[PDB]
Amino acid sequence: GSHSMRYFSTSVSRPGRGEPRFIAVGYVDDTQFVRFDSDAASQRMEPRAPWIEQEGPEYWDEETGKVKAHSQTDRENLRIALRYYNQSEAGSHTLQMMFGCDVGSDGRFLRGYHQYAYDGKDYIALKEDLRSWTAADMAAQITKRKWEAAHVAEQQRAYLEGTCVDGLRRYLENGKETLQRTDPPKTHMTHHPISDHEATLRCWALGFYPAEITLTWQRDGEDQTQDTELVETRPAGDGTFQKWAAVVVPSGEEQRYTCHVQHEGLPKPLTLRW
Amino acid sequence: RYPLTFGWCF
Amino acid sequence: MIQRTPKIQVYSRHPAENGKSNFLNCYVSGFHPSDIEVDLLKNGERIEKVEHSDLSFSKDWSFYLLYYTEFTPTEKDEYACRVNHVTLSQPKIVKWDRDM
Repeated sequence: GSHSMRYFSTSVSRPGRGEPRFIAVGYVDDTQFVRFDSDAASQRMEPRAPWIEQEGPEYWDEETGKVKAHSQTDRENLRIALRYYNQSEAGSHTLQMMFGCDVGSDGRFLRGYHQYAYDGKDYIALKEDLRSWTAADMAAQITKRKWEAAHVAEQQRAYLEGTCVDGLRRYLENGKETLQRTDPPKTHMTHHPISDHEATLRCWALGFYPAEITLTWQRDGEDQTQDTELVETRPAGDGTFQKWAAVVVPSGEEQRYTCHVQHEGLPKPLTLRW
Repeated sequence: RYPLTFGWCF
Repeated sequence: MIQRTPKIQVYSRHPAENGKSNFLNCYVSGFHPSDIEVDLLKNGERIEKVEHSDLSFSKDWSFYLLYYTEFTPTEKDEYACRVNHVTLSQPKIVKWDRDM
């Protein structure tokens, strides 16, 4: 199926506590493979997946330089942002960045991303056509004009459709026996009386990969959306993921409710009934 | 491969 | 600014059964800002050796973090996750419910 490479970086200013903290991580699909941390001693891009170890010293040299360079420019961008928003240098602020590309089954390019967020909200982003920018506000528009003048978009576009998809293609091959993997969820149901006339039905999905999944409750064959509780998908820590959906039901009416599970690793969607 | 971020000046 | 409260889940990697080795997880997501403290507690006391993942975020820009430690569940031992964040007037302590 399709695949993605993504880089996430977070810069956090610490007034009266030294330089801003910079943390970058790299993902192929739902598997992390590298990290960088400006507060760590190594001061290098570190491997966080087995299949990336097989990269030579050059790779680690190049990647380390790029991510270190980026930390310094986002460091400065935090300064520049204070100016644009007329904010004091006594407060702490955040600069987030996502970058990456998507490829189909045939390894062909599908989509590219280059996005920034200041204090948790959109700042500037490269549109889907990778030709123009989306400025979120008055401040980001200043940057947008700069990036237009400096032709940043054409540079990033080429990199996304080229270097990125080529890098993604290589990573997949190297992480073949691990990234082409598709683990179906093990499902089960729990049941607990909330009181003398009500019980909780909780639908479980465990040990699946990738993380993408859909858990749905129906009552008498009809989606029971509003009344449901649905937790965020969570990492088990072993490379697989977990999730559950719960409904509060009248005691003795358990059989009316059905849980429906959709996942890439499943031949057909599952149905669970207590 | 980490992007080239030189021109990402705000 | 706009702040977002962490969503806290405490759980074992595998379905817990006494005597059998396992991993204790506390997963905090959907929060902002990113600076946050997360500790695992065994019968009220802070576990000293707890590891965590590298800071990362979702599509909506909200951060997520996994804290974990190896442990062997017993009938008597109680566990909880203490999350300290600016959106919380006092640290949120969520108990581990092994059979939910």
